[PDB]
Amino acid sequence: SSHTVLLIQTSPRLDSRTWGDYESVTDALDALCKMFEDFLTYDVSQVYEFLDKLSDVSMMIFNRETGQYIGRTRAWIKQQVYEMMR
Amino acid sequence: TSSHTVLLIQTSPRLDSRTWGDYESVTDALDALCKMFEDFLSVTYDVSQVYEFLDKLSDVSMMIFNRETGQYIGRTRAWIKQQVYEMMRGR
Repeated sequence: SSHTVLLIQTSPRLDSRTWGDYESVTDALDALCKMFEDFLTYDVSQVYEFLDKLSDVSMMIFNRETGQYIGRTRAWIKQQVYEMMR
Repeated sequence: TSSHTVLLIQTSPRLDSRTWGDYESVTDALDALCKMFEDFLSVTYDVSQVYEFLDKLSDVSMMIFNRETGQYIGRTRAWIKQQVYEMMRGR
């Protein structure tokens, strides 16, 4: 499991920036999917749209080889959601 | 030579006090913390007061882009305190 920071900005307001820390990527993705379900029985396209509607979403995922964090973009997160709902 | 920096903050025990900022350099992120320290005091103080403010935040950390690897170094509160001191004193 890789320590993961989820960075979110819900609206164009810069004071809408929030974050959470998770023991694993799967835990972070689970938290993201809960935000979607709360806003919403659904198709994967609706999850993509929910992610597109956030002003910002990204993850920082710990890499045990370097001891540093890899930044992952919204497109990488959509690909993880795609693979979870195959 | 500037490095993109994400500042992660939780000001109080409230989970909803978490926020983050994006900065073009470490200097700009450190100055955000200096401005928070000043705005809490709202400029005559001692270094123990800057450290006290940083210690009383519920959480504070930085993620700093590292050109050598393309990845982000997580810096802890203790490192941030030393860097705030050095930048205020003058490098």
